[PDB]
Parts: sequence; C-alpha cells; structure tokens
Amino acid sequence: YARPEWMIVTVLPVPPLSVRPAVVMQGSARNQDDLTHKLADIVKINNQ
Amino acid sequence: GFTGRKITSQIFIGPTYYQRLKHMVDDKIHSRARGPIQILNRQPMEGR
Amino acid sequence: TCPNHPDAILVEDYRAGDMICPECGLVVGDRVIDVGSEWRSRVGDSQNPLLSDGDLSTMIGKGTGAASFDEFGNSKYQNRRTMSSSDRAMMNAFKEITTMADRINLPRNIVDRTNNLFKQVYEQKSLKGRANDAIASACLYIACRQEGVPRTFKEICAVSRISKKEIGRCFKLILKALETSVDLITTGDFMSRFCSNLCLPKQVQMAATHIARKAVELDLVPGRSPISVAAAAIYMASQASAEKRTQKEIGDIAGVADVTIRQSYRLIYPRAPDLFPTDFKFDTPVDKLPQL
RNA sequence: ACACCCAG
Repeated sequence: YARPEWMIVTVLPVPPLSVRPAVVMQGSARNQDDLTHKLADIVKINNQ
Repeated sequence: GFTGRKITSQIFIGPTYYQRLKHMVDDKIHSRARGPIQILNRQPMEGR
Repeated sequence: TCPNHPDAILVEDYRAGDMICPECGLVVGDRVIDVGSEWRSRVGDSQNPLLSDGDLSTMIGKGTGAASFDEFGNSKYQNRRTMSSSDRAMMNAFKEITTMADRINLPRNIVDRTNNLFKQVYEQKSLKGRANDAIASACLYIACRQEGVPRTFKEICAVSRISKKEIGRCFKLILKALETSVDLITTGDFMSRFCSNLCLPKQVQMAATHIARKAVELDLVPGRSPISVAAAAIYMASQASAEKRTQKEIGDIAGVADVTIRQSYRLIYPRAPDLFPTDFKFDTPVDKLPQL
C-alpha cells in the first residue's frame, strides 16, 4: 500500500478541473485558480 | 388601555431621548429553500 | 433541452436555483452553479486582455529564514520570469502610452482606445521598421481624434521624443494599413482647450468659436490650417475684450509662429463686425482694433 | 483579501 520509493514522487498527479475551477468575476475574464498558476510553473520548469 | 381599570402600581413615565438604529429587520430577514451553489464546493453560497 | 418543447429558450431562476422552461414548467438539467467567486481570494488577477496571451507564471517572494539563503549571502531561489519579446514590446509601449497620455492629462478611455489601436496594428504587423514609440505616439493621435477631440501634432510632439515629421509619416502609414476612415477636423473642436489655457472667460470663448465658425462657413481664407484661424479667433476675442492677450502667449500655446498669426490676421481683419455675434458685449470697439 | 459592524 505504501512503498518507500513511492514517497519519492517521480510523476506529479495533476488535479482535475473540479478541484481547481476557473471563476468568472465581473465580465468575461477567466480567473484561473492558484493551482492552475502553480501547475503552469511546474510544466514550464519541467519542460525547461 | 384595554379594560379601563387603574393600574395598581404607579408607572414612571416621562420624555426620554430614543434613537433608531440602522439594524433593521427587513435588512436582516433571510430564507432559502434551494438556490445557487458554489463553483468549487457545490454547497449553498454565503449570505443573503 | 426540454423534452416536450426543445425549441423554447430556457429562463433562469437564480432565486430558486434551477433551470425552468417557460411553456410546461418542467425543470430541466440540474441545480444552477454560480460561476462567480464563493467568498466576499484563491484566484489570481486576470491576464490583461489587450496584452497577448502568454503564460500563467507566478513569482517568488522574499526569503524568510536561513534555509532560503545560500552561504554567499544570497537567496537560493531567484524570481526568474518568462515573457515573450513581443509581450515585452507591448508592455513597454503601453507603459509609454500611459506616460504619454498623462502628461497632457488625457482620460483613461483615450488610453484604452490607443491601446486597442496599437494592439490591432501590431498583430496585423504592417509597420515593421518604424520605432515602437513613433507608432504608439501616432496611435495616441488617432484615438484622440476618433473621440471627437483631436490634438495638434505639435501638442503630441511636445510630449513624445518623436519629431513631427516622423509621427506624420506614421499617421499616414497607419491609416493606409488599417483601412480606417477618420473624420476631418474643424476649428470648433480646438476652441475649449485653446481658450481655457489662456485664462479667458466663457463669453470670450463663445465669441471666439462664433467668429471661427463663421470664417470657415463663409470661406474667407482657403488653405490655411485650422490652427491659424483658431488662434486668430482667440486674438480677436481677446483684443476686443478686457482680458488682453499678446501674440506671443497665444502663439506659444498654439505652436503657431508669431509670423503665421499675423499672416492669418492680415486677411481676417477687414470683415470683423460681420463675424462677431449680434449679442456680444463689446468692451472694445471694432474700429479701435490695432491695424495688424 | 481587508476594513467596519451585529449577537453572546
């Protein structure tokens, strides 16, 4: 159920859209969640 | 005022300065059968 | 969406929190879900819509403890930030336009129309070689004119680093490469600005805008720029009133040379009483005007 | 998010 090597994560699970939805706040402007901003930095560094 | 009888005690009565406060029952009354739900929690929203 | 009547549009009942069709009253779908924020924040600021859609990058804050600092007196994690060279150009131009507009105290709606004009031209990409400050300063000129309150080229050139010849060429090339038609200016549009800057009253303003409109309609001076007949209208309205203004102070606000304003005044003079309105309190007589 | 404020 829990191996020691499984705590050293090599793949990062991306949360679904139901966990980090984008809101509409006083007009047509999709404000992304903090996780979406943080997952953006994860992919950018991982691609780099 | 109802029966016209004298009240046995003697009421202390006189002019006193009173103020009406902004805390009004029509600004506070609130009810909800079923309404909008949150984007993230799918639970009822916060406040009237 | 309704089974029995799919054609009817669904009306929303936000108080009751459900989708109802207005013919048979059947509730279709599920409970409505608010797309707004649940609080009165876990979301960030939106991307600037006129700025091109780049990345959802974050920033790294200042260090808080000993684990945030390397042993040569510096932070281990640095705030490196990605941005396109195209977005750098748009940001540096938008930061120049707000600097340009607030020097002459333009409202924000002219700035937003300028940034709309700059983004539309920059993505269509016809102005390859001309400087970003020159094209931006020309877009500020057009957006001023498109709102019904145009400016002098010398007025815009006073703020920007860019010369009158260069912005003139940029103004010609933008209109040719955007297929945008803009109205021709008149003398009445340059009346409120040029009169309040010289500290002249409202009745003097009304006399100045009347003799300027009459001269254009009567067509007394072909081919003169509207600047030269506006400053001549100020010169008559100030010399024939209590608030006197010399040609130096009028020409300094107008950028018009103290030659050009005389050249304009030598032909608009001899029909002076026809131009003035019939209800003007003449503090100074018409025949007492100087023979300039 | 923050301020202000109601009740105990």
